[PDB]
Amino acid sequence: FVSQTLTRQAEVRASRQLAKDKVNECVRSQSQRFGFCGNGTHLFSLANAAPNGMIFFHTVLLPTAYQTVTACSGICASDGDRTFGLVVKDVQLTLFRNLDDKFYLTPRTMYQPRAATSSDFVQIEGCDVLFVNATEIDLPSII
Amino acid sequence: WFLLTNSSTVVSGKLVTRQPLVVNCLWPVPSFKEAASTFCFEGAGFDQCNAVLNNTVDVIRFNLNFTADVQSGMGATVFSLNTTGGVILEISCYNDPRYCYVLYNGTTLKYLGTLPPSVKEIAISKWGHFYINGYNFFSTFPIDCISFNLTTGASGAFWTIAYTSYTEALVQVENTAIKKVTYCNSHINNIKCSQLTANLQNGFYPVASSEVGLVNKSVVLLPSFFAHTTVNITIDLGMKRSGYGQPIASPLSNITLPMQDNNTDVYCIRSNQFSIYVHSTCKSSLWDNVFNQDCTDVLEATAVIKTGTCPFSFDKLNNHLTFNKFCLSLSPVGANCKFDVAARTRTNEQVVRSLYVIYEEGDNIVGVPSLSVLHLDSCTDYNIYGRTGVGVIRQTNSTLLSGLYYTSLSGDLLGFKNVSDGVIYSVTPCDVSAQAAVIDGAIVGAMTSINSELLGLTHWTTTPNFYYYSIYNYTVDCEPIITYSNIGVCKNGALVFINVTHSDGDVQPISTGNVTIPTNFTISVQVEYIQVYTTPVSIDCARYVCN
Amino acid sequence: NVTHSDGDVQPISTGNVTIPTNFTISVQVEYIQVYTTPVSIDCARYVCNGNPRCNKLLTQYVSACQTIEQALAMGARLENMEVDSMLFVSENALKLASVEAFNSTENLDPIYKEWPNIGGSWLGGLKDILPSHNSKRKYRSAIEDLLFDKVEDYKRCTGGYDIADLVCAQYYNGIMVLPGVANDDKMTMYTASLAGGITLGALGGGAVAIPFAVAVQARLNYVALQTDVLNKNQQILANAFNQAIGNITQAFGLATVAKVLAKVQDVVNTQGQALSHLTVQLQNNFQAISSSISDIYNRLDPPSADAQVDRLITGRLTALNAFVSQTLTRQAEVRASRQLAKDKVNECVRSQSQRFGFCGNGTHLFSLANAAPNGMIFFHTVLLPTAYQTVTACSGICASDGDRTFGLVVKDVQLTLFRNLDDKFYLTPRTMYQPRAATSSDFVQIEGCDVLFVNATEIDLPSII
Amino acid sequence: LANAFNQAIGNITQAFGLATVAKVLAKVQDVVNTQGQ
Amino acid sequence: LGFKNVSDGVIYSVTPCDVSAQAAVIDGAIVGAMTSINSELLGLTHWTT
Amino acid sequence: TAIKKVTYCNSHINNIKCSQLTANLQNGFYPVASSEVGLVNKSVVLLPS
Amino acid sequence: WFLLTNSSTVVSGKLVTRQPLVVNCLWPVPSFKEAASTFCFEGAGFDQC
Ligand SMILES: *[C@@H]1O[C@H](CO)[C@@H](O[C@@H]2O[C@H](CO)[C@@H](O[C@@H]3O[C@H](CO)[C@@H](O)[C@H](O)[C@@H]3O)[C@H](O)[C@H]2NC(C)=O)[C@H](O)[C@H]1NC(C)=O
Ligand SMILES: *[C@@H]1O[C@H](CO)[C@@H](O[C@@H]2O[C@H](CO)[C@@H](O[C@@H]3O[C@H](CO)[C@@H](O)[C@H](O)[C@@H]3O)[C@H](O)[C@H]2NC(C)=O)[C@H](O)[C@H]1NC(C)=O
Ligand SMILES: *[C@@H]1O[C@H](CO)[C@@H](O[C@@H]2O[C@H](CO)[C@@H](O)[C@H](O)[C@H]2NC(C)=O)[C@H](O)[C@H]1NC(C)=O
Ligand SMILES: *[C@@H]1O[C@H](CO)[C@@H](O[C@@H]2O[C@H](CO)[C@@H](O)[C@H](O)[C@H]2NC(C)=O)[C@H](O)[C@H]1NC(C)=O
Ligand SMILES: *[C@@H]1O[C@H](CO)[C@@H](O[C@@H]2O[C@H](CO)[C@@H](O)[C@H](O)[C@H]2NC(C)=O)[C@H](O)[C@H]1NC(C)=O
Ligand SMILES: *[C@@H]1O[C@H](CO)[C@@H](O[C@@H]2O[C@H](CO)[C@@H](O)[C@H](O)[C@H]2NC(C)=O)[C@H](O)[C@H]1NC(C)=O
Ligand SMILES: *[C@@H]1O[C@H](CO)[C@@H](O[C@@H]2O[C@H](CO)[C@@H](O)[C@H](O)[C@H]2NC(C)=O)[C@H](O)[C@H]1NC(C)=O
Ligand SMILES: *[C@@H]1O[C@H](CO)[C@@H](O[C@@H]2O[C@H](CO)[C@@H](O)[C@H](O)[C@H]2NC(C)=O)[C@H](O)[C@H]1NC(C)=O
Ligand SMILES: *[C@@H]1O[C@H](CO)[C@@H](O[C@@H]2O[C@H](CO)[C@@H](O)[C@H](O)[C@H]2NC(C)=O)[C@H](O)[C@H]1NC(C)=O
Ligand SMILES: *[C@@H]1O[C@H](CO)[C@@H](O[C@@H]2O[C@H](CO)[C@@H](O)[C@H](O)[C@H]2NC(C)=O)[C@H](O)[C@H]1NC(C)=O
Ligand SMILES: *[C@@H]1O[C@H](CO)[C@@H](O[C@@H]2O[C@H](CO)[C@@H](O)[C@H](O)[C@H]2NC(C)=O)[C@H](O)[C@H]1NC(C)=O
Ligand SMILES: *[C@@H]1O[C@H](CO)[C@@H](O[C@@H]2O[C@H](CO)[C@@H](O)[C@H](O)[C@H]2NC(C)=O)[C@H](O)[C@H]1NC(C)=O
Ligand SMILES: *[C@@H]1O[C@H](CO)[C@@H](O[C@@H]2O[C@H](CO)[C@@H](O)[C@H](O)[C@H]2NC(C)=O)[C@H](O)[C@H]1NC(C)=O
Ligand SMILES: *[C@@H]1O[C@H](CO)[C@@H](O)[C@H](O)[C@H]1NC(C)=O
Ligand SMILES: *[C@@H]1O[C@H](CO)[C@@H](O)[C@H](O)[C@H]1NC(C)=O
Ligand SMILES: *[C@@H]1O[C@H](CO)[C@@H](O)[C@H](O)[C@H]1NC(C)=O
Ligand SMILES: *[C@@H]1O[C@H](CO)[C@@H](O)[C@H](O)[C@H]1NC(C)=O
Ligand SMILES: *[C@@H]1O[C@H](CO)[C@@H](O)[C@H](O)[C@H]1NC(C)=O
Ligand SMILES: *[C@@H]1O[C@H](CO)[C@@H](O)[C@H](O)[C@H]1NC(C)=O
Ligand SMILES: *[C@@H]1O[C@H](CO)[C@@H](O)[C@H](O)[C@H]1NC(C)=O
Ligand SMILES: *[C@@H]1O[C@H](CO)[C@@H](O)[C@H](O)[C@H]1NC(C)=O
Ligand SMILES: *[C@@H]1O[C@H](CO)[C@@H](O)[C@H](O)[C@H]1NC(C)=O
Ligand SMILES: *[C@@H]1O[C@H](CO)[C@@H](O)[C@H](O)[C@H]1NC(C)=O
Ligand SMILES: *[C@@H]1O[C@H](CO)[C@@H](O)[C@H](O)[C@H]1NC(C)=O
Ligand SMILES: *[C@@H]1O[C@H](CO)[C@@H](O)[C@H](O)[C@H]1NC(C)=O
Ligand SMILES: *[C@@H]1O[C@H](CO)[C@@H](O)[C@H](O)[C@H]1NC(C)=O
Repeated sequence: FVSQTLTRQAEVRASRQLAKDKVNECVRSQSQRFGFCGNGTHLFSLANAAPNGMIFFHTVLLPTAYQTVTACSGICASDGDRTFGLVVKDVQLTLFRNLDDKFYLTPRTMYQPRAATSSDFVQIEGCDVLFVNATEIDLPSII
Repeated sequence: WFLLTNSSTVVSGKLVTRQPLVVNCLWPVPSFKEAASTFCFEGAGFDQCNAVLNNTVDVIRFNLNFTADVQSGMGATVFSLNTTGGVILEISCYNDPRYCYVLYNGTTLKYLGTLPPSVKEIAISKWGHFYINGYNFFSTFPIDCISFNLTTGASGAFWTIAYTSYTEALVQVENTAIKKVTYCNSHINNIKCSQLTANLQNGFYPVASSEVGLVNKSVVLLPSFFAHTTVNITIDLGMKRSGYGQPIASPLSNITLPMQDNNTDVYCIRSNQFSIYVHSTCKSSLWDNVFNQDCTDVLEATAVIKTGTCPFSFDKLNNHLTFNKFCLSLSPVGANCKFDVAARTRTNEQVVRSLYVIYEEGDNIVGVPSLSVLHLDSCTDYNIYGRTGVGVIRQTNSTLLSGLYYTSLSGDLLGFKNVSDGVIYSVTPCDVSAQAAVIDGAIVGAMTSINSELLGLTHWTTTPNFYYYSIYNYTVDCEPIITYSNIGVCKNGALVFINVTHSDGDVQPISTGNVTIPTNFTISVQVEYIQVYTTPVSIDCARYVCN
Repeated sequence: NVTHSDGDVQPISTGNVTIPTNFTISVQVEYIQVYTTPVSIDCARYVCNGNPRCNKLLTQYVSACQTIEQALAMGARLENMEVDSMLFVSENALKLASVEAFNSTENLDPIYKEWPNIGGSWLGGLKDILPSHNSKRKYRSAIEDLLFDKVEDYKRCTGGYDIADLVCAQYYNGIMVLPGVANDDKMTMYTASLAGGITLGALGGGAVAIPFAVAVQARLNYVALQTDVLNKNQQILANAFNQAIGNITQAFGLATVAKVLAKVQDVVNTQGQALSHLTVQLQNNFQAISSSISDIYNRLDPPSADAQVDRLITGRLTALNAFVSQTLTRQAEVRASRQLAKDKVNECVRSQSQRFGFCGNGTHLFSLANAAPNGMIFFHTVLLPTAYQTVTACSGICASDGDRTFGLVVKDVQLTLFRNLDDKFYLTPRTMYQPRAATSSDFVQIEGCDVLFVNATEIDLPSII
Repeated sequence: LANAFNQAIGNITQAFGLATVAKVLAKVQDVVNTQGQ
Repeated sequence: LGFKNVSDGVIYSVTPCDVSAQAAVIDGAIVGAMTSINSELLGLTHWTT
Repeated sequence: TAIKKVTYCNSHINNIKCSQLTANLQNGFYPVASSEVGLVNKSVVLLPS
Repeated sequence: WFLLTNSSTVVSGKLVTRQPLVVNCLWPVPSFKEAASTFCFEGAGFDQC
């Protein structure tokens, strides 16, 4: 009896650590661990008591449809005889060009676009083959 | 109604038990009627029935409030019992509270006690056991017929008499009372009894694919010379009466073995085959030990031999038990075990003598009932080179050069060789395990290895690793209720196979061409349980071990 | 001795510091168990081998069989649900997830017309990880075939065509091994889909692919923003990868490979022995004249035969209870390792983790996975530095305008500020030497200056304020 | 989002009195049964 | 646990004369105990419920 | 093979020490019997005859 | 050559067993020869090896 009891206590100790991590990362904070707080994009968690433990209610965002945009890997710009590239400073954002030919940035988790500005770009020495050529019309808003 | 027990009583809980809950006949008694009749177990009349099942009755139940209103037409006598010796016993209450006694000729044999003011049930089994409120308070000799004449008279109370038989059932008890009875009489009810559950949850349950009983016997033994001996053991029983009149079997009873080597004291099998019989002779005597009278009345006795300390029974020596040596003796010198020789009478069986056995396990000598009879392609009770069991024996086209027989890791026989031509036979079980698919309290199908009808299921289909029997009309696109792995079973018994969940896919960190960004959102709530703590138990070691 | 290393890079921006610069590829391999192989036991048949008389005695122990069967059935049910909720596929990813798909051009998006196929450079390694049609069984990778080669039907058990083998012999004793093939097939599709999705351009519809090298470059930008766009360092990483997989495939057919092989065979050996141990106990005559119930009933009359069978019944129920306890203990063990396997897929394969040291030893770039007996194999591809670049760091900049003095500090705590040979200010991430010129939006203006700050001059000011 | 949430909880509460609910109920009763036995 | 008197139907209960108890030991001495029986034990005379 | 310390099992606290094979108990809770018995009346109940 | 047993026969598997597998002498017999001799266990001739 004692051996079986001690074995189960070790088992539960491990599941307690998991319950504790779930409270601290899903309920008391906003976790950056993909897939941890349920299947989907985590929004918030609530909890209830249960016999010998607890119940977690993971509220997640579920997409029903996707928006297509035309993305750019970077922008190729020039001033006089000097050519250089501009790339997005924040690697988590997608750069795309709107119907107004203006540059926008959007996070990949939700279609929440904002106009791009100069502080969002990093200037580097060259341009890749997938870069889009900038014109005088765009330059004042991106440099 | 109460459960019948020989010892302690269950206050609450579910138990599978053998109880007289089958009703052959129910005889209700009106408020002002005399329940007077004569009942016999071995062929009841069944004329007063409220469905009637015509069979032998095991128990008669009197379900009435034996208050101070219940009177008998026989006066003091409540019951009159006709037992197997032609003997009449009476159960009677007197007012010198009503005190019940067991009587024979007019004198009292036992005092049972007074009747409690709270008696709701009396059951009399044919083996003489009397149950009051479920408890076996007293017993008599086996009963053939019970006479009774019971009435509540002017009280205007009603009651019933039930004629019942024993069966296995799952019974739910609460406060020492029956609340629910489920009979173990169907394919679904057998699962309920096995699971101690009157209401099964949806799922799969292990069952036997079939039952067996009544088979041919198959015997395979290595060839030898036919050399058969009949061994006639004669037992002369000495019977005398004791002061109470019951029989006593004398220690002076004699055992005579067949004669061997002039002397008789000892006898040995010196043949290849043999059969042993016991011939019973009875003589009676007075008290001077003069066994010159015939046995009659009660001093009638049959000589029988019991097992005693031997790893075999005397009566089974006529099967196909084998030995290298086997001797009987009337003197314990070299004996390996002994048999108990007894005088069996109408009731009591008592030991008079011991018979000593000397033996060595082996195969030179075989007992016989009067061989190599093998029954193929059918279920048989076999004895093959000393290995016994039940199964189906088939001829195979395999070849194994070495050995006589082959067994499994569990010790079971898997096959054997015919020494006359090298043919290999395989041996398989007549019945196998199967998984019954149970949905909403019914069997809708089953998983089996044998292509044979089971559990009342007649329709079937063949899948890659099993046969599936069902209620579904087999010669589906339905939702499964119960599932394991990729196998699901639908409400209508249909079997379906289950794929793996599909999704659109993960959004990748691509910013190079056309890309899709999740846009239109809703809410999904997922629920999970995690165990945090156990319920600790503190044990007092000394008290647990030493109460 | 104990392994030596150079040491961890610290968040120091105060003097001379070293930033990892010249990188190659290292591939680490690990095995995690996901599921056990469940066994369903027929209690009555195991204890009472089809004997109607033993079966009656056994009803006195009806609660013992109920507990044994319920415990095993519930364990298997819970495990089944846990696995079904873990494994899934994407139809488009699964279309791309094959060697033949990767070696073709037809599934590639037109803007990549300058690339011959998907992952051409990386194919020399991927070919042994991705599923192939020209393989054993169906749709498995070269490595999976090696693992499974190194390490079921019941219809045939009632045929009577030959003498039964070990599996049918166990079946006859009430021991059924539940199908695990489906879990093997599901795992193969699961891991293949995860790999295929790396190169899947969009989730709208259409197995439209991007190059593997393009997908890899995206992962490099998560490690550190890449500025040397004119430095085609990708061929080097691809070559190192292909060689690493070559050595791993050869090793299976490298300390990490030895560890995987040891763990995988221990899992199969444990399950085998645990169940064979159950069968040997049926030869045990628990102080009885025989271990065979049928032999007892053919030798003794019921008054004595039942006494002998009763000894076997209690002995066998005890052995059977021991089996169940061991089985349940292992299922709990595996449940814990399943959570780890699930976390590894979600954080190493399906996303870019920020947990240091989680996805192998080194700087994580990407992970691939394969199926294995009772679990899966993870291939952790990490960046391994061979040399470091020294820079002279500044803790901050001390600036002045007229009589007002103030400090400028770097807004992003993960970057090192250093001064170049041109006396210009640059910022670089500490994980890779990938410097960019500093600008005004990268600094925070604070009230004072520390003693470790560098004094700015009129030449720098226009670029940092 | 609020409406979708309210409906989801409605279905969960009803289910207790949804594969995730079935899993919770199975695990919770297994814990109490194991300790009892 | 109990029995019936066959003469009148009265039920009797049977309990242990002694039960397990938890002694509270601090710095080598018993300072109290947890018990189901309202009776002095271990030399302890004061109590609360 | 020499005696260094003897604790007698002659008190409520010393009985715990003997049971625990410990001459110096750590703070905590210990299972004990609430009482001892000895010297009692005999009670016999049998069915009438 | 076969393994010698008193009971059941092993179909497959590895076993540690005591068997007459040590060869003191091997006497081959030609296609047309009579293997006629007298053999004693307690001191064999061993002339045809
Ligand atoms: C209370 O205990 C007694 C003895 O321990 C049990 O007595 C036995 O009862 C069974 C079933 O009624 C009798 O079975 C019958 O055996 C004959 C063979 O002689 C067979 O031909 C019949 O078909 C039937 O199977 C058995 O003879 C009897 N033995 C006795 C009188 O000692 C009694 O069953 C137990 N009752 C309860 C409710 O627990
Ligand atoms: C088959 O079973 C028989 C009996 O169960 C075994 O018989 C025994 O065989 C052994 C080894 O050949 C004999 O050992 C010898 O014992 C003498 C002592 O008397 C000793 O001096 C010799 O050096 C040697 O150890 C033993 O006497 C013999 N006993 C008999 C004949 O019953 C037989 O070994 C088993 N054979 C196989 C293949 O399983
Ligand atoms: C997101 O949801 C909105 C609302 O349903 C969609 O907008 C509608 O789209 C249909 C079909 O083209 C039009 O007929 C309606 O007039 C639109 N409504 C409004 C208010 O604009 C939108 O298309 C969805 N977006 C995606 C990517 O699925
Ligand atoms: C059952 O008992 C009653 C007595 O309580 C029997 O009825 C009596 O029978 C005798 C003989 O014929 C008559 O002299 C009495 O006058 C009857 N008494 C009454 C009240 O009528 C009855 O016969 C018995 N039944 C059976 C089947 O024996
Ligand atoms: C073992 O094999 C032998 C040899 O084939 C079987 O003997 C034959 O049985 C057939 C069918 O009755 C007879 O017609 C032959 O004459 C028998 N041959 C001889 C030489 O007797 C034998 O029956 C098989 N043993 C069992 C138990 O089936
Ligand atoms: C994780 O959640 C996603 C939803 O975000 C599930 O994906 C959906 O699955 C259903 C099939 O049951 C499809 O009809 C939907 O079109 C899918 N939607 C999306 C956006 O993929 C996914 O199946 C869940 N994971 C598991 C293991 O069940
Ligand atoms: C991205 O998707 C759009 C579709 O919305 C593509 O646009 C079409 O391109 C073809 C070129 O053959 C034109 O003939 C069509 O008129 C375009 N418009 C529409 C509304 O379909 C676009 O080419 C795709 N581009 C990239 C880089 O992925
Ligand atoms: C983790 O990986 C690092 C490589 O990044 C290992 O460090 C190398 O170890 C070898 C000795 O086997 C040295 O010769 C190299 O110079 C080390 N390189 C660096 C950059 O430190 C490290 O040993 C690995 N960790 C463990 C536990 O083995
Ligand atoms: C950082 O390292 C450089 C070496 O690359 C040091 O530069 C040398 O400093 C000494 C000062 O005694 C000069 O004499 C040398 O000429 C310098 N140049 C070279 C190429 O060695 C520098 O001093 C170190 N500084 C800090 C703050 O760590
Ligand atoms: C990728 O496809 C090419 C063909 O386009 C394969 O190369 C051919 O391999 C066959 C042998 O099976 C040779 O007979 C041909 O001559 C080769 N052709 C060329 C152009 O090299 C190549 O092996 C495939 N690679 C993989 C990993 O499948
Ligand atoms: C195992 O890795 C080694 C590198 O450490 C591989 O050897 C290299 O092979 C390439 C050709 O593909 C040569 O150009 C290099 O010069 C070799 N380097 C060394 C140090 O030998 C080796 O081929 C790999 N093993 C397998 C099976 O691919
Ligand atoms: C990173 O690797 C490059 C290439 O090997 C190194 O650059 C070479 O360094 C040697 C030694 O000073 C010079 O002789 C070569 O001419 C350099 N090659 C080129 C193309 O510049 C570089 O020094 C390494 N950097 C570090 C920090 O180890
Ligand atoms: C379970 O969820 C469904 C939605 O999937 C709920 O049904 C909706 O109920 C609202 C009213 O509150 C209606 O306006 C919607 O049209 C319904 N939708 C569908 C598809 O039927 C359902 O009420 C929820 N169950 C519970 C108990 O709340
Ligand atoms: C940008 O301009 C150059 C000429 O300087 C041209 O070769 C290149 O193709 C242009 N890029 C794009 C995307 O059109
Ligand atoms: C008792 O039964 C016997 C039959 O065995 C019968 O001859 C006898 O008359 C019966 N006696 C009574 C009082 O019923
Ligand atoms: C009953 O007892 C009397 C005593 O007077 C005796 O004469 C008679 O024979 C006995 N009856 C039986 C059946 O033994
Ligand atoms: C005996 O064997 C025959 C086949 O020859 C079969 O038809 C019959 O049913 C069997 N009888 C029994 C009782 O098993
Ligand atoms: C045993 O008795 C029977 C019946 O009287 C007889 O047929 C048989 O021959 C006897 N056996 C011997 C050996 O006398
Ligand atoms: C048995 O034989 C003895 C003589 O040895 C004899 O006195 C006795 O009466 C016999 N017993 C029986 C029951 O025949
Ligand atoms: C016993 O057998 C012997 C021969 O061994 C014979 O001479 C003698 O007459 C026999 N005696 C009896 C009484 O059988
Ligand atoms: C035995 O017969 C079966 C047909 O039922 C056949 O498939 C199998 O190959 C045969 N085996 C041998 C050894 O002849
Ligand atoms: C099963 O389907 C066949 C084909 O339509 C039909 O003839 C048969 O009667 C059906 N059986 C039952 C039980 O419905
Ligand atoms: C998916 O399952 C459905 C039946 O539910 C079946 O029609 C279809 O062929 C299956 N597809 C796969 C991927 O096996
Ligand atoms: C490391 O091990 C080597 C031998 O492999 C030995 O020469 C050296 O002294 C050891 N150094 C340490 C740290 O013990
Ligand atoms: C910055 O200038 C001050 C004088 O205003 C001087 O004391 C200080 O040492 C200078 N800092 C550095 C790094 O030279
Ligand atoms: C016997 O019972 C009486 C109560 O009637 C009680 O006072 C007395 O102490 C008991 N004696 C013993 C030795 O238990």
